[PDB]
Amino acid sequence: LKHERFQSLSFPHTKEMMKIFHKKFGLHNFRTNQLEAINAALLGEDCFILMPTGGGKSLCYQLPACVSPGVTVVISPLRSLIVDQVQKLTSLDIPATYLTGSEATNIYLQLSKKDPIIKLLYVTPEKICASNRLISTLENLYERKLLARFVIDEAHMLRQKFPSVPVMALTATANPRVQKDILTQLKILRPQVFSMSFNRHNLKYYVLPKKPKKVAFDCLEWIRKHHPYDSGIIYCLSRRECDTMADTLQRDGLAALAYHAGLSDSARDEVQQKWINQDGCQVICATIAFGMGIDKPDVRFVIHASLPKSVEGYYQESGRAGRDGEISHCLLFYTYHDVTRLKRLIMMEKDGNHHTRETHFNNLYSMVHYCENITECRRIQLLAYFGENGFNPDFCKKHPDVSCDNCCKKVSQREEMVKKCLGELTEVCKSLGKVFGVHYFNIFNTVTLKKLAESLSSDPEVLLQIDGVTEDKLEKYGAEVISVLQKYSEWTS
Ligand SMILES: Nc1ncnc2c1ncn2[C@@H]1O[C@H](COP(=O)(O)OP(=O)(O)O)[C@@H](O)[C@H]1O
Ligand SMILES: [Ca+2]
Ligand SMILES: [Ca+2]
Ligand SMILES: [Mg+2]
Ligand SMILES: [Mg+2]
Ligand SMILES: [Zn+2]
Repeated sequence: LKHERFQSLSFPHTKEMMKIFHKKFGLHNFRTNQLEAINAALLGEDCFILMPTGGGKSLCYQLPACVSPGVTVVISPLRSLIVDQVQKLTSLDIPATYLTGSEATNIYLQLSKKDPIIKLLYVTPEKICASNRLISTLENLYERKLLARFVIDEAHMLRQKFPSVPVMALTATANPRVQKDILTQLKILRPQVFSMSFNRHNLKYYVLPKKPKKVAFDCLEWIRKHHPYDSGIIYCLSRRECDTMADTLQRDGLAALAYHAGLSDSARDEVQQKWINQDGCQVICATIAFGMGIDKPDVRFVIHASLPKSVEGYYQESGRAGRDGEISHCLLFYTYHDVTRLKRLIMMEKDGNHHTRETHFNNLYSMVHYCENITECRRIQLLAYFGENGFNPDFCKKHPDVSCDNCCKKVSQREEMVKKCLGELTEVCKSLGKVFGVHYFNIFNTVTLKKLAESLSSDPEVLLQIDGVTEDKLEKYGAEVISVLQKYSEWTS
């Protein structure tokens, strides 16, 4: 009943909320739970949002941040999230900045002005639990009624100084024990809880037989056939496996780079920037901690070249594929020889007891159960592991384009022009990204670029009807994008 009122478009804030949604974000339709969480936030409620990767958590706090006077402070332990969101917001001409760790002094000075201007201020938990200058800046905003909200983006002491400021916590963790632990911490606030299925609608799950001395050649062949020009990740069990996987792909002309703790800080920074920008690196061959630290929205494939340690690890590692919502593939190469490799690592782990080993073995038991279960829908298997009941077993049958492997068991001239145009528009976004200091997908994302190419239009009134196209973006990037589209005028209709 409280949640049905959160579906209303008749609040005092609705007109401004919808104006900013359409004109500043360039959007047209809300996704599951977005309108409800946004309305609860603008009504002053504390919120807890449980939403999988790709669901659209960012808009849940960024759109209320734009509507409200003053500053929304966003706490996040993920540096990749902070950099991505500040680039995204800056590209949209939404004032935003971060404090993670002289440049801080300029931010504190701007926040103290009559008009702080900054709408979203991103900070790390370490920065907000140590910087006394940040605390007094927040005190100054609070006294002028310009401290709008505290957000924790990926929620996996401060309420005493600012008790009237609402809190919004968001998480993509499917672990129900972690979800309940976060809710326990927020319980005194009596937050509105918005939950939904953790099913990743756009991911295709596969489990393939692994040849222990030939998996690199199978990766190379699959990538050339399905995603020759798209980014991907190959997760490996060890640093040496990363290096041999990258070596093998490099010897065959595929731009692959190993990404792990063995690299120097200089080499890590170079591999990260080449892969994020599609600049001389198509695939990163990574250990789990390293692959989970980079936030690219258009990862078209995640391949697990060896067995993951747990289903929770598998879901969260494969799950970062396709944050843009476009179809992506999640291939797990399975051999029981990798179970033995993992058991040896478990037995040799330093400071390990029968309990830590038992925990690791129990995690391995469930991962192998998924690999050996060749009948039940893989979407159902993943959600059953996390205790999510009520998932439609017919999902893969209803959407065969994203069917898991267990449920599985012509080009026109105008479309050729659409593909050529899309290629030129992506190249334009890469050159614009260098000029504006953002990654190409923060000039225009995958879906916006795909729809711009499909239109083949150079009319701003048509282009402004596409999701993600905004008047502020056409003022900054429009001459370049429209110059490309103009060349396709014979094919528009
Ligand atoms: N209502 C919407 N309509 C269209 N695109 C949207 C909408 N909400 C979010 N998006 C886009 O979907 C993508 C994924 O959103 P994001 O906030 O990164 O998801 P999450 O943080 O939940 O993984 C982004 O490119 C974002 O701009
Ligand atoms: Ca958004
Ligand atoms: Ca289920
Ligand atoms: Mg996010
Ligand atoms: Mg409350
Ligand atoms: Zn299925």
